[PDB]
Amino acid sequence: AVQQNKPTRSKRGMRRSHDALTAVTSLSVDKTSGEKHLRHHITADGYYRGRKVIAK
Amino acid sequence: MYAVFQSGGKQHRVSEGQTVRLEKLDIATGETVEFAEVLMIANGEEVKIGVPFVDGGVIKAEVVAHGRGEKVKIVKFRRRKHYRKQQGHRQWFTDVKITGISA
Amino acid sequence: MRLNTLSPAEGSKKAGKRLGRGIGSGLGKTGGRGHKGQKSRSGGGVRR
Amino acid sequence: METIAKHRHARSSAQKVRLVADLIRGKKVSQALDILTYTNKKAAVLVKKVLESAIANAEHNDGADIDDLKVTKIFVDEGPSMKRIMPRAKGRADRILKRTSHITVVVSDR
Amino acid sequence: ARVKRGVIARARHKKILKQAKGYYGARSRVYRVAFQAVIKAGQYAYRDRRQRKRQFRQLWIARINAAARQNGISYSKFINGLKKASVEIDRKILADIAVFDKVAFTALVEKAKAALA
Amino acid sequence: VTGSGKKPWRQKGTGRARSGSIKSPIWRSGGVTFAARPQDHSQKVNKKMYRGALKSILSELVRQDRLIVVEKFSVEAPKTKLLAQKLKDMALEDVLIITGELDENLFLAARNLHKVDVRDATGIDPVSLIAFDKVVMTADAVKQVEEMLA
Amino acid sequence: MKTFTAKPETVKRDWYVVDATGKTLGRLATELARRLRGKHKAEYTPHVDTGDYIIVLNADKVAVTGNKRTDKVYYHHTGHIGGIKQATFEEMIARRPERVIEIAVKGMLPKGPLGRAMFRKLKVYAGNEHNHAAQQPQVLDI
RNA sequence: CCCGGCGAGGGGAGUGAAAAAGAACCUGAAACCGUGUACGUACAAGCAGUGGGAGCACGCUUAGGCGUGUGACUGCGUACC
RNA sequence: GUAACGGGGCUAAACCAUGCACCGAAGCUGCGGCAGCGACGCUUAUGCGUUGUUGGGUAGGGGAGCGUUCUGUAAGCCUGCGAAGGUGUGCUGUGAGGCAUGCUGGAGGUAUCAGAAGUGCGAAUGCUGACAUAAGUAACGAUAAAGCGGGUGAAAAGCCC
Repeated sequence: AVQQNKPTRSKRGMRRSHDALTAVTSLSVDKTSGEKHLRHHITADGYYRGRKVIAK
Repeated sequence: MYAVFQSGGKQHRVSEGQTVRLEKLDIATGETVEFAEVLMIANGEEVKIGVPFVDGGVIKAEVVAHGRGEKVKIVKFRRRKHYRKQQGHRQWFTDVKITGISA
Repeated sequence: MRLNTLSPAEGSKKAGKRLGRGIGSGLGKTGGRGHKGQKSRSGGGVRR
Repeated sequence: METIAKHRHARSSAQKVRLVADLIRGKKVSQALDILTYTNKKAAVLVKKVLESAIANAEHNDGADIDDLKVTKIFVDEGPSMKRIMPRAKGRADRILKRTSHITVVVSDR
Repeated sequence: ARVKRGVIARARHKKILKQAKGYYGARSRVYRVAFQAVIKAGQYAYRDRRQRKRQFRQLWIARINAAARQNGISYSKFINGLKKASVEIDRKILADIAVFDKVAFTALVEKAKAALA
Repeated sequence: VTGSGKKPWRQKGTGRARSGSIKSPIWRSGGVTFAARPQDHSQKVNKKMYRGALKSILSELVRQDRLIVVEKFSVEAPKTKLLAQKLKDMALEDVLIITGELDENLFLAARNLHKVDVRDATGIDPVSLIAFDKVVMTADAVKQVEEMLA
Repeated sequence: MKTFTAKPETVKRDWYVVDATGKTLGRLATELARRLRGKHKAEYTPHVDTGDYIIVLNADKVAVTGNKRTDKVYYHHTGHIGGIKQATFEEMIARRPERVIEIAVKGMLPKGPLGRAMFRKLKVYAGNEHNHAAQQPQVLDI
């Protein structure tokens, strides 16, 4: 549409409060190694349930 | 002990050891302030008196400061009519400190 | 030196209105000319 | 001991960065550094490289230790805009503005 | 003689936005809303000098009333007796002994109550 | 403003300035509404007011003991170091020198001296005469000023 | 300087149980509203609700006196359907039996917010089953 | 010398009187966005101001009921041209 | 949507006959400050003492003051022994304003008083700049679509192969 007036800067901040980037709740490590993870996906070494993935 | 005296047409409460303010006196710092215009000293109870300015009472004081306050502002204004005017005032006073008052 | 101790003759100085400056000033809007009509506006039309 | 890393001319509008800056105020470097690892977004790697630079000069030089580091300040200010003309209705030749941000990370042990 | 125009207004401004500290949003930072806000302020401010006193003066009557009804007399009968009774200037601002240390004020209400006819 | 009469225009009554001409003073820059005109502020000067104001300052020069009247003041030459060593000996500093005779040998002097200056008594300059610490004078100038106020 | 005056930290309240069982709706009501503001006691403050914590012992059987009963039908328009809306006088006593006294003292409190701050001290319950037994309530006669 | 792709940007080390002169460098507002502290926002409402004010930090309160800043709460109250 | 006392409430807390009281405005008045000016006294170039009606005010007239740019005393004199300029606060005046002061600053500044003027923006649906706003809103330009393997590369659904 348009607007009435130029709005206050507290409004602009309430309007963004739910759209803000949300916490990850910590991280994963392997249940069976000291290799770092990406949670419930497969690492660069194929590690989750062994085999091999992502040979870049 | 608390007591009441008249600054003028207004009546004022004050205690012992109290520094209190009123409108400016002629009486200076190196002089004595004293009030015979005491309306009661409220003793242990309400007193039942008719004739005020109790003859068996005084509030002795002294001046402790003569100054001026902060600047207060007065705006007189009427809209769409192009009417705006301003005045200031700081107002004089005297501080007195109360030593007197019998129980 | 005795210069810069001078002053205008007794009562000679009016100073006179500057106009068009502030709104708590007394002078401001219209100029001392009032609302609308030929004499409130800039100089034109009619002879004396 | 305090360190500034800046990146000027970085490829971002400033609102998308201010969403993240206000999240990590007072957060300490390690918790934010995880939060950005488990944010996949390209923006979150963009801030990581400057956040990582902030940590690295603390790990050397004038800093000493980087566990007790905390992100004391985090802010972004208006970079140089490049101007392009947007095709639009009835041949309106209106401006679209291509933003950069001058993004500042400050870390200290304080 | 080129005059600069406005280096005086920079101080008049700073005097208004300083007087408009504590005001909300644009009021503490925009001269235009600051000035309005300032002018309105001093009207209430001079108004409320008198108006507080007329307002408190209601509270004074209502604490004397409560004292009086406990002594089974109404406030208007209690003034109308004290008039009839000899002297006392009195004052409505007097009865702190309404609110606190309520053991007192009785002697004064009881004189006025007696003196009524 | 020359070099263009263009109308920026694009009508009036459409959410913008009346936009009459590109040279009107309020159009940001290039020439302003009341810019300065040549001033030359000199008058007639009224002879009878002038000479009687000079009688007031002239009277004030004896009452403050400022009229020195050095007798037949001159130097051999217009050299600043010979006049200055005279003035230092006579113990005078920062003086209005009045020549009675407009003689070139005093009149072309004093330039090297910071606060010292020479004029002649013929139509004496009244804004000078009310400034400076002292008036040097000769007895020849004093005769011709009483006769100029006559 | 100014005379001293009362402050929010001092307010006593105390607990009162008011027998209403001999009484009438509006002379109960306007007394009730006076105590509930704190205008029965010395306020000496224009902005602190002083007042009592008020237990009504019953008030479920309170006669209004006269025919105003059968025309007190509580008009409201919450957001639906043609007609003005109402509730009988009988609803106010058969269901939420307090409600005849409640939206009678309600209208005696000021505007929106302050009148909510005054109100939160009154309770009536269903009637004659009251639960401030342990506080030992001060009885009060009208 | 540190970080990053050979990048951009900043810091350290070292220069100068000064970099709170770091290359767009003169001292530098206001709009501008953000940090840090205090204290506030979940019985909670309108020109956001005025009057009354718990509470709380700082000021040896010279404790003499105050100053400063904020302020639950609430009586009253309709911007300028 | 009660909504014809303003409402709650009052079938007497109503209303009517008589009569008394209270509250209730910068009104009536007292305290303390003050403006201008009549009378009277001192007795003036300048005022102060007593007494007094007085002081809501636009359009509009008139009087007074300020600062900004500039001259003149200022060819003097103060200056890195910390100038102008910025800025937060305290003080002070009826107000405009002025003054003090920590911060900041690395060269400049000054009255009294008279005199000249491009002489204070917030409005002209005013002109220009820096830069805020609605907004994390809308956009993906004939859907001549694409895949997945490898590679330059630091990184690829779109590139190169």
